Parts: sequence; C-alpha cells; structure tokens
Amino acid sequence: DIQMTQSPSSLSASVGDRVTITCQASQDISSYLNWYQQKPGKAPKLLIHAASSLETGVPSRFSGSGSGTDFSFTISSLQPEDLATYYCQQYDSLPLTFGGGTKVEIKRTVAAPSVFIFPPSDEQLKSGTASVVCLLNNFYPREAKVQWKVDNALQSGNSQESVTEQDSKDSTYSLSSTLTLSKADYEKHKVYACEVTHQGLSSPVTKSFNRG
Amino acid sequence: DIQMTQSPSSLSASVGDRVTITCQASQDISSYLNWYQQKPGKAPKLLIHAASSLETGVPSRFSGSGSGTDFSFTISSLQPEDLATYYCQQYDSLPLTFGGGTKVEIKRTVAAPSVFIFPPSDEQLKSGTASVVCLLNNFYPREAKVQWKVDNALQSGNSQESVTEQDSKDSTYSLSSTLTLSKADYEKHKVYACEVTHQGLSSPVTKSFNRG
Repeated sequence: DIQMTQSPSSLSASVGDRVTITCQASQDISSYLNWYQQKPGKAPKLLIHAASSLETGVPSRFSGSGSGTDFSFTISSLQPEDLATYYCQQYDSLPLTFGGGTKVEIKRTVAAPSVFIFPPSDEQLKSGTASVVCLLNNFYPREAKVQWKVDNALQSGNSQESVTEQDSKDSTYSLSSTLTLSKADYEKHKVYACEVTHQGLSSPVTKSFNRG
Repeated sequence: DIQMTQSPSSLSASVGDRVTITCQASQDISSYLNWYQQKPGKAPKLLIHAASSLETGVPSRFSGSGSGTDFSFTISSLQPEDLATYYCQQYDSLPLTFGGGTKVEIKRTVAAPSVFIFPPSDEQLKSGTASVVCLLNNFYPREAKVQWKVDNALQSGNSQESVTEQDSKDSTYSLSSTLTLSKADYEKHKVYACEVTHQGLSSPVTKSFNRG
C-alpha cells in the first residue's frame, strides 16, 4: 500500500510558536492529502483538504502545502486550543492510510499543584473497601510525585493515579491519586497522609486526616 | 453539514462476544461510509469501505451493513486484539465527518465512582462567571452519566465533560463535569446537584450543595 511517514512523533512548543509537521508518501499521491486534528478523546476533524484547501470554520493559522511525495502542515502561532494529535491521510487510493500522528504539547511556566485529600465515604466502606483520594490541581509540568503515608509508614502497590491531558484553557494538568485499602486494613489505622512533591514546590506538601 | 451519531459511546464485553455498533447520518449518504479502528496511541486504520467492503487484509469477524441513514458494524467474536475505539466516516461530501466513536473495552470487576462536588470560589465569582464541578473518581467501565439539577430542575447545554484516558489500561477512569452559569444566574438558585449513574451504583448517587 502507500506508506505515510509523519514527523515528528511529538513536540512541545510555546504558545505563539510556529509549528511544522511533515508527511511523505511511499509514492506520488499528487495533492490527495488531508490533515486531521484529533483532540483528546474526540473524533478526528478535517482541517485541510487536497493538500492546501483550508476548510471553512478552521482558523486561518492552519495551512498545508506540498504535492507528490513531500507535504507539510503549519500552525502560524500555537494556541492552547491547538493541543491535539495531528494526522495526515493520503486519499490517492484504498486503503486510505494515515501517518503515525504528532502530539503537540504546549510549553508554559511552572505551576504549583494545589492539593486536597478526601477520606472514604461511609457508603464506600460498606462495600469492603476504603478509597482515600488525593487531588493535585492545575500544575505544570506533569512530573509530580505523590506518596502515601498511613501512620507514617510509606505505601506501595496499592495506589492508582489518573492524570489529565493538558488543559486547553491554561495548559496545566490535574492528577488524582487513590489509596485503596480493604475496610479491615483501613480500620486498623488512624493517620492517612499524602505527600506531594512538585517542581513548583520549594518543599513537599503533605495533606492528611485522622480516621474516625 | 452531515452529522454522524454513533452508538453506544463505549461498551464493555468479554472475549468471544458478538459486538454491534451503529452510526446514523443526518441525511441520506447512500453507502458512502467508512469504518475505522484506532488502538490507543495509533493512527486510525480503515477496516471497511463503502459501508460493507472489507478492506483487503481485515479478519472476517468484522462486517458492515447499511445504506442511506442507518449503518452498523459487527464483530462476531470479540478478540483481545479488537479492544479499541471505532469510528464511522461519511465521504458523501466535505468535511468528511467522523462519528463520535465507540470505545470497546473488556469486562472487568465493576468499579463504582466516588463522586465529589465542588462549588465556585469567590475569586472566580468575581470574574462574573460561576462554574460548579462534579468529579467522578476512579471508576470502570467508562459508561457513566452525570446529570445536573439546579433547584431540582434538569439542566442541558451548560456542562462539559473530560474523561481521563487511561494509559496502561488495567486501570480506571475519572471524569469532570463542569456546569458554567453566569454569576447572576448562579445567585438566582439555591440547590446545585449532580446525580451520577453507573453500573457500580445500585442507585444514582446525587451529590449537592446549597448556595451559602
């Protein structure tokens, strides 16, 4: 088939920066190339058709060019809402093939995570499990550490965390750590602590509560 | 343009099950529909072209049916290699619209969400806007439904959700539903509720707060 080679695999640039992504077809595909934008968790959206025709409704900062084997896509000045994975697709023939994609990540200033800790719900305890939740809100970069301490003893392999994709409004992340103990182990202890270390934190922040 | 609506948005199933997704167009598009498969972090792959033409190389457990406005896709026996997100796309005319997608995932121990509700801070209300958040935490499968009620009335068109994509999928989700109201509207009501639904919950868990 026609192989589509996209580059780079991912990249980070500041808002206002020009972004250029390229695609090459294994063979001359004339001008039959489309560019899609895939926001996190959404269906892909067409931005550019036939190598350079900008779809109506798409911001003018997007543009494509080239023909034959080499093609390129450009974002004049990167904005928070451009956070997505861009794909090029050749439509010279079936099977319509896509390139690997390119994750663009917005670089921005360091933001300190504002943190909260939430004790298990009595309704949750009734199921045989207690989940203590620790929330790290609006931070940058993503590299953040969250260590659990139950009665001063460090925890391991009983924590699970979900971090969000970079926010399209302010380019920050939010993370949620969850300590899961059986109702028995939970009742055996009093102090539940969550130690969050981040780059915008001079010293590790510790949130905690005393069991009822 | 032509709007494509898929169904369901996600589904959990065990290896060997017969799976069926649907896709309906806002207007007759003949057989001009493609069905893609997208593994996490991969570019979509065309599986079916022209409504029911299996692309050379795809396994026969995959089938397509439909014409005009109602289409469907079927997997005779779900195989572990089929766990992914599927899309339909119409190519009757630009902008080559893609449906929302249907995430097909494996059945596992049902994990119920611990919902939390956060009211707007005074600093934000200063801005003239009011956003009340409702976090669904650490759940599974992804199928969940957050419903907002203000002074016991059902709201619509004023909330936004962002599901945390799970990376290394022997995991769980987190979902935020943000209801934005103008300051004046926010101060015109008392009770703000968020009623979530999930298969882990025996009954819809309604979480709320009273302005004040």
